[PDB]
Amino acid sequence: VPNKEQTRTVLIFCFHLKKTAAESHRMLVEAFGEQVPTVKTCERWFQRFKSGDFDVDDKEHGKPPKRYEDAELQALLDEDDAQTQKQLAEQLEVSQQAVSNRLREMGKIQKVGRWVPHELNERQMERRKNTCEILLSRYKRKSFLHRIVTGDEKWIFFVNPKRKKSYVDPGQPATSTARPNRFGKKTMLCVWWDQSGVIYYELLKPGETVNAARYQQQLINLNRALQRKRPEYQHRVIFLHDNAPSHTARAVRDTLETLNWEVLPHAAYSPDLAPSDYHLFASMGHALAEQRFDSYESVKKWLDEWFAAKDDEFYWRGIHKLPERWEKCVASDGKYFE
Amino acid sequence: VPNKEQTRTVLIFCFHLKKTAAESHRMLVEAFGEQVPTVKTCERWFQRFKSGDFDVDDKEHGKPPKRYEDAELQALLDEDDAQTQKQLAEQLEVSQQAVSNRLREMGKIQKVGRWVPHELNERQMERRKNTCEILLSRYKRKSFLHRIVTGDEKWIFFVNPKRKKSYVDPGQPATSTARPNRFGKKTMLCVWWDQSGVIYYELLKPGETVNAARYQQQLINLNRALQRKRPEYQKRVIFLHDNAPSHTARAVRDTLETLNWEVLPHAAYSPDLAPSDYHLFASMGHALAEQRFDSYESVKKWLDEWFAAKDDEFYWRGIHKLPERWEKCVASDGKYFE
DNA sequence: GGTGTACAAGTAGAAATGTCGTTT
DNA sequence: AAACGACATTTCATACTTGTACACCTGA
DNA sequence: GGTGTACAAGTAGAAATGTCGTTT
DNA sequence: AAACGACATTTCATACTTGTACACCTGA
DNA sequence: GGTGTACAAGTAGAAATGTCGTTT
DNA sequence: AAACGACATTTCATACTTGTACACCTGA
Ligand SMILES: [Mn+2]
Repeated sequence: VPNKEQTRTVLIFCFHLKKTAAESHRMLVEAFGEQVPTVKTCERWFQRFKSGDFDVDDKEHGKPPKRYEDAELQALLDEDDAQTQKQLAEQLEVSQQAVSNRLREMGKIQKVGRWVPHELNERQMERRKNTCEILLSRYKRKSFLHRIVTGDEKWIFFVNPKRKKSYVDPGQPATSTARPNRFGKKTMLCVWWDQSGVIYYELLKPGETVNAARYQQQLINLNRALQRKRPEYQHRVIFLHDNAPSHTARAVRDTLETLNWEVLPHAAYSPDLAPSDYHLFASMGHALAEQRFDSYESVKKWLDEWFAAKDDEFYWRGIHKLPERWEKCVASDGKYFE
Repeated sequence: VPNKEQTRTVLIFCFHLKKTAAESHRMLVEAFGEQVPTVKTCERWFQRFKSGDFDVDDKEHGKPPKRYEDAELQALLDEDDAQTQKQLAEQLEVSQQAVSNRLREMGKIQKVGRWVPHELNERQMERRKNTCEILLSRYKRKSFLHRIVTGDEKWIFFVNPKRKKSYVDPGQPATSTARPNRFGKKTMLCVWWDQSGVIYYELLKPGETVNAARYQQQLINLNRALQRKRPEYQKRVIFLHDNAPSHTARAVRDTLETLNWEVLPHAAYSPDLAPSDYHLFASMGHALAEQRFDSYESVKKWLDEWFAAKDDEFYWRGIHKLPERWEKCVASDGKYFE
């Protein structure tokens, strides 16, 4: 019993025995029986053998012509990056499943885009670009991160749920989780740190506020802590903090200039330029997930142990990111680079 | 110039030509040089050939043993539906990447869990069960949804941006979307409806509260418009609304009383049980995406086009889902059903 | 609810053959 | 007998169709 | 900033097949 | 020469391993 | 975040006397 | 002494009006 590939094989053999198409065909018919290609099909193959080959495959058969070739659909994404298949479909005369396939065929894949801090304003942009521009220049004259003490303030929710993902067979419930309350128990952490470590931090008790007055207390307390912790700030201290309604007030301005600290220029709506946000907290967020301290002091034991178990260089890295981190902001002409 | 399979193909041929084993090797040598398998394999082949040769394949050869039974990685999931490969791997005593593949080798895929309105108390769970049980029971006796009228308030943020997702080559960047302001401008929509459509609705001026006293005023105005829009009730309106502290006041309960409306019992923390929520706003939830509202007059404008644009089918359907919900709520024991 | 995607199955052009009369 | 030349036939990966499964969103 | 999943390339047992001396 | 039978040797789809690239979260 | 209803705990009358007149 | 009426003065007893705390909407 034979096959149309195996058949071709035999004929390669029958050929290499110096045998004619005819005396080859009648072999086949006697070995296998009457259902076996035509003499004409043997003669056919013979001609191909005298050129020489293993015709492992047929050459590609006939096929429908493409209704839209690649470079066309590619030009649609070049217009607008993120349209839906249903929707490039309409522009291409073709169905949806149709579009899915070629997208799969091309190198393409869908990814969920990034969240950006806030909708920036054409001024607000020139304003960032500049600060970045200025600070960066002033950097290269003489590095000053070595001096720089920075700080911010972030909420610590008491329970931090996040949706659980389950490995299950298609069409089954994946493990579901109950919503986090928006108006739930939460403290408020404010921490100041420098390139070496964490200098001093307060944990404002549940339902707590930071007012022009409050901040000064902290500021002065920070310095109190600073004296003994960084033994000898020869080199004047450089203070980087967000333009909160509180920090921006004239009351505090006075309390700052009297400590004589330098305030580093800062841009509105720019947490992506502020070490505490994009590096220190960013770490913490991973570390806080699925966690729930039920007591205010459990938060403190956690914070205390967290900072203590942090590496030393981890902070350095954070702070030292700043320069090229600006070089980026300016390369965007005051955009959010991501 | 053969391989080991074209080799069985020639020996299947030479077999039928009544050539002996050692006979076909002589031919095999002169056709394809001294480059082929040994006599011994021909002999071997030939015994197979004598009683159903049918080499469909090399019959499966050796392999390393498995380390964990498929069904043993399974028992891990029966414990925790939602683990990470790294984490299973560990208990399996084996590599993440290893586990990665037994997951596609078995059926399993990964899906995100539901978010669920509340961590439900042992009691609150049966508070629900009952109320469902209860309503579902009178429904069994005779449908009464024909005269059930319901409402609930819900927020309409002025800007609501969705995170945009995009088709791009691997490692290329997505599209980025500017975060929503946690607390921008928002109007607060109070709406009431029955199986025939929206009865009445008000759109509260941004930052507008709804207090025991203000609610009554609405209720009344609702009823005022009810005798007009539904003259049917001149010839018992079942009111379905949530245990809101505003809707729950001594004053309101006593106001409602002398309107002579029956208030359907409605279990606390049960928004999946109240049509307004799971059906009306849910329809809205979608058609609000990417939308912007420059002024409060647009939101009026936008509300009407929508409300009037939906056919009675849509509403009737929404209310008529109630029984199959209660049916569910009951044999879930009051747990938010899937 | 409402949407978006990708599998599942269908329904349409050259090569590889087949048929048949012609050439050696 | 052997091979060819010029038709018609049959073969099958392809480019698309519709139908629809089912992940995930949506109101809380 | 940290973590989680899949693609890539590499490294470890019985069938297929080989070598040789026996048996007809 | 043809075949076997017994003992040694080569072969390959397998089941894991390192490497990884990369989509995403993370912080406002 | 909003709000409202129950049960505080704290800051606002109607009976206790207290001090006078009296007169005999 | 001994009465007993006016009416200031000093408690005890309810009608207040903030106050704490728990409930239910909900959702960075
Ligand atoms: Mn801040």
